[PDB]
Amino acid sequence: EMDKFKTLSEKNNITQKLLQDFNRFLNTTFSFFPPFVSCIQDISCQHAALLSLDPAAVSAGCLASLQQPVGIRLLEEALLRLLPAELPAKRVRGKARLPPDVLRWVELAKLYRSIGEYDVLRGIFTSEIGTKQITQSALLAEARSDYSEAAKQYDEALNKQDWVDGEPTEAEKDFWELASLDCYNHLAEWKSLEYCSTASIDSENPPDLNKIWSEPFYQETYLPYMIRSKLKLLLQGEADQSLLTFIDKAMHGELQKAILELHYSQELSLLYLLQDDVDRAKYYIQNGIQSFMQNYSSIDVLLHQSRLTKLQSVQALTEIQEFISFISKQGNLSSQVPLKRLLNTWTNRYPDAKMDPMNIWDDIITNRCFFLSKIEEKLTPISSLIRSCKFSMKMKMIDSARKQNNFSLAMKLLKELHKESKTRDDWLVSWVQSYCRLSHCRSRSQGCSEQVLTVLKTVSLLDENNVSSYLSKNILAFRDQNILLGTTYRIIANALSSEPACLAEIEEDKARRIVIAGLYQRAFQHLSEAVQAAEEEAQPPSWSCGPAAGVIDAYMTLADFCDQQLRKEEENASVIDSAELQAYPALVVEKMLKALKLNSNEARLKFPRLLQIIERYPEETLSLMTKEISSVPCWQFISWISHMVALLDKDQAVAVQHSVEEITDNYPQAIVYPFIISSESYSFKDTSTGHKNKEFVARIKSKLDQGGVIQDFINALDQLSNPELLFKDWSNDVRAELAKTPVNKKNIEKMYERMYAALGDPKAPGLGAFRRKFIQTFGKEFDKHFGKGGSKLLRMKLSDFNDITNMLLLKMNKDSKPPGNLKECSPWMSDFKVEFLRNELEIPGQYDGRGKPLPEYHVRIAGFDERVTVMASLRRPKRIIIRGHDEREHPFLVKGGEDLRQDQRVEQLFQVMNGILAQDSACSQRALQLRTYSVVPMTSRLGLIEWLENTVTLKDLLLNTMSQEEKAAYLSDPRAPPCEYKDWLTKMSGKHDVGAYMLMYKGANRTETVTSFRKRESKVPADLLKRAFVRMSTSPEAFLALRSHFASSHALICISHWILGIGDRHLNNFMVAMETGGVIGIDFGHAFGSATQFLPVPELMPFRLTRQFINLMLPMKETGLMYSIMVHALRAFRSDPGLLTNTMDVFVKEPSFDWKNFEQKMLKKGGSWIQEINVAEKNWYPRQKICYAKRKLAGANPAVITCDELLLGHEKAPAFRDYVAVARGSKDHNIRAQEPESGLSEETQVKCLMDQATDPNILGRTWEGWEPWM
Repeated sequence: EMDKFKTLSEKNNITQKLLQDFNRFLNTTFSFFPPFVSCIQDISCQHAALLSLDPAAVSAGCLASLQQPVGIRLLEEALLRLLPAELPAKRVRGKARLPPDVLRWVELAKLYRSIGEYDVLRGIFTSEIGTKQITQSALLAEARSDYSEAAKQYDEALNKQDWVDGEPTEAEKDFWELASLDCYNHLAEWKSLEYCSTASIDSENPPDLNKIWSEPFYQETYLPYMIRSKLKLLLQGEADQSLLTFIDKAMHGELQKAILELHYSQELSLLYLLQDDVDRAKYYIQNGIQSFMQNYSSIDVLLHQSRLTKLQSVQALTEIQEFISFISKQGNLSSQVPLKRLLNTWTNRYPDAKMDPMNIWDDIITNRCFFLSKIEEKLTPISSLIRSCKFSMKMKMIDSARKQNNFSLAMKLLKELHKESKTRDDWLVSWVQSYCRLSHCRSRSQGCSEQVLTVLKTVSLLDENNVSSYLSKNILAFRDQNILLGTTYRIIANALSSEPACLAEIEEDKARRIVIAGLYQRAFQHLSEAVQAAEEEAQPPSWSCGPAAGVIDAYMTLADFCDQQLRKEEENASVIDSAELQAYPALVVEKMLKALKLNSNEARLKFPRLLQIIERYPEETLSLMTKEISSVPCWQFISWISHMVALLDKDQAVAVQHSVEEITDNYPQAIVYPFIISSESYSFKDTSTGHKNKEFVARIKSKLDQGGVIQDFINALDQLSNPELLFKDWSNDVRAELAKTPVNKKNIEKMYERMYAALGDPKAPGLGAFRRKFIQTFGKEFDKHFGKGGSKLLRMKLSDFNDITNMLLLKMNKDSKPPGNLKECSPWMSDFKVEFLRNELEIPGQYDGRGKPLPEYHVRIAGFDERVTVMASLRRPKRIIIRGHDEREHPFLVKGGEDLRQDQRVEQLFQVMNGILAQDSACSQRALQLRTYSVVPMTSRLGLIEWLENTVTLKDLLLNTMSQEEKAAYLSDPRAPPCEYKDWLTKMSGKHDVGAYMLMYKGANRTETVTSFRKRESKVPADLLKRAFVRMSTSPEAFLALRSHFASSHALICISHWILGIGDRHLNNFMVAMETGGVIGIDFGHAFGSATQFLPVPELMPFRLTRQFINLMLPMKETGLMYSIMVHALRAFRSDPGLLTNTMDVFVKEPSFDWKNFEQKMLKKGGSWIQEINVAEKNWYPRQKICYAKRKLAGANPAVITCDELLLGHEKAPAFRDYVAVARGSKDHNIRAQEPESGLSEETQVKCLMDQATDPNILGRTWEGWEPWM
């Protein structure tokens, strides 16, 4: 309306009121969520401080819900004109940055706390120097000290050393800096809560040092502290400050307004646990009760914050209503029945154990103490009971830090144990925990020579000397093995081996008995035989303790120990290391009887590879392991099927003795599918490796083929989609064989088999049936052209047809264009039968199951609907309907010109990795998913491929908003600038669309250009990312609620693409699923250093972001905000080496596919991949230097280093020797050079690998089809 009003400036005046009035309106309405919606009205309004006059809790307090950032919303875009450059503008507002700070304080969580922990502490250029530091604590998840030591001096000096940087320190740095410091143990209790709580405020008449405001600038923020502080205090007993002082000043702040007061304290209900109120307990839990009535009623967009918050909440709560209510009726019976029972105690501690978040994981043992207390004091109205309940309370906490892997509060609790139990096993548990606590130090690199002896100081001297023998002498002798894992492992370096500091002397001393000179060679002996010594100390108790208690432990353990030391001997040559190294694996493999009751996929992936390279044990490997999936459920093999399917085919000389055994065992144990793959697999090479081998295995082939008859029925049943790749790919394989030597016979020979089987005889009736309706129509008359010159070619097998195929291809494609008519194919495809109910042969659901135990196909793929469409592609893959047997519905996609046993492996890792997402709680705390897929590889060039919906390229919405905003249909893509950067390309390198990324000089100018161009190109499409992101995004808070998991993608993504290189992604190839509402990568066309090492396609980038990306991702500094996320990827990664070790290990160890046949693949699509493939992999290891380069590549990265090795061996200077040096570039980028550490790089590795990509220098190089330029 103010639009029609020429009056505008005065409208501004109107706003002034509007705003202000609404800011009061904040300042006045409270405990009112419908105004939570109002704040959102307010951000929907159009102005800047339109909000800002709303500070954070001013939006609303401890609960605004996630309207929380929404003010922040306009903040960055428009309110912020200053910070939008991603760096502090001293003229920017503490009322701009800060309000985010304070607000996300109630987003306090891993990511948020990581977010703000430095976040606009970039927005303060003062904060940086100490702030970036102390971030690590919360990154280490330090609620205790390592910060308090790290940052405490910042405000604590009153910035003595700090202020001298420059006049800015200001207040929010100090505000946040302080409230920072205290809030840590404010969650973590202990005395720093009392100490720092004191550091906040006088505890000298708080009540109105509290009521001191109706607008806390802070003060409500300290509000919890001392009433928080009580808790460590409430541990022992009663009679302190907050007891009466707060009990009353809530009888006065009570007289202020009751609700939100309550909402801030059931600290109110908390203290009660001391004084045994039968009454204010009653009503004031009722207040906790109506309270979370508010909570869940106040919430939407269901989230850990929306929830886990409320979860810890209701947990502790009704834990109390327990506690109370049986203080209420504990008298009613008898007197006291729990005197005879108390196991209400069991009923209390068992029911809620310790989930991922550790706030709760304290809150519990708090409550517990408060109860076991009341127990023993109500024992009067016996103690072996409640004491036993103390052991109870403690142990779960103990081991459940052993999950949390967190140092400080642990030993807080370990000392707490030495106090608490003081038993014979008080220690032994203190021990076991301390032991793991090392491995929590072993987690990081810091503590190099240190923690190792530190607790290893305490090793066998006092441990089992405290036992009875004593089941779980298992778990301790184990703990040893843990140790020598550490003491061993600190040499991936010779870190210890080069460090004889003070102790390491003593280490070598004990070493022979359980300097660096003996540690040098003979530590590994000491480590080894005190480990395995502990293994025979532990072996019977592995069987004794509990199902999957210690067997998995000791056994997977020493297994790992070995295979690691194997990897050593893969690198280094020690004959005796091979002697016991190859003596031992005999033991650990067999455990799958005991073992193989969990995934332990280490075991399963190792075991084949063992013989695969080497077998010293003729039947042993065959005896017991042959008993494996023979014995253990049919399903138990499935995860490594791909292995066997080539392994049994091309690899195995031991097939008949072993693999043939189990597989032929597991068909009658209901394995059915292996046909398809084998169908595919045994398709290429029938195994000529050995006589007997091919004989009995080929026998297997024949045995299992029957009933795979109907598979084959799916085979021919899919000549789908369009032959046009049958033809063209025939031109490519055939015409490709024209570059060979003599012996052209087999070459085009099988190509003929499957040509005049597939195509050249379309009307051939046998073909005709399996010929499709597309072929029935247009796959004939031009196939008459093709059968003639193709009959000559059928007669010749000489290279001339390279030109004739030039004709042929042009012919064979150009007359194939109009078809793909979609339910022409489908009714032809409407065979699929279902008579004698498909003749009584049970069928997968199309590749049923991911490798979790017992047959995961109880379903039959059954019918199909003719509904299908292709994504326009080089594939044009048909997306077809799988209609269900058991009343399931399963449509999917197809890949017919290509067949992927490689991306098989690809997910075959993914499943592992997110397997580790499981291994870490905090991953769950980040809700770390996996995009997956599936494939039904029946034969050589093709297999069915899974499909999933609501899923379309980001590029889509990007564009529709692009064009239909930018003019109408144009996008912006016909801008001059794109073709103009192409012009600079042509000026500094060749003229053509293939190369001209060759020459590539002027690295400073490289930066110059790619900046200049890049930015004027790329800003508006960011508005589209956020924008169509909006037309997706229903509610304002839903927006970034979305980019939670969206970013979660781009992170986990970029991780994967370091795990191996990116291809099969333009920018589009990641595609939103609307329910998660975020793109996924399903697309994998490339890996490792080969692809990038292609002179056509050099790519240094460890991943691909773009300008618009980071823009969307925020006016942040998502640098951090996804950075440390990446870290968690790594802190994950550093958990167990052997995982991916085996993964990529046997992974690249196996294939003849992934190189020459993947040469064939890159062929099968990649254009400049044309000659690259063959003349590339020749005389070169995708294997063993890739073996090591990848194995190290795990460990640390001085800047994409082993790639630089690869492309280094590659050619030539102008692209490479130029940029790999120019990867190191100006003091602009010089960080990228100097920052790296060959010795150790991790959170680093992140740091660089992130904006390695940011480098316009790196950017304008890579390629256009990836459009960082756009």
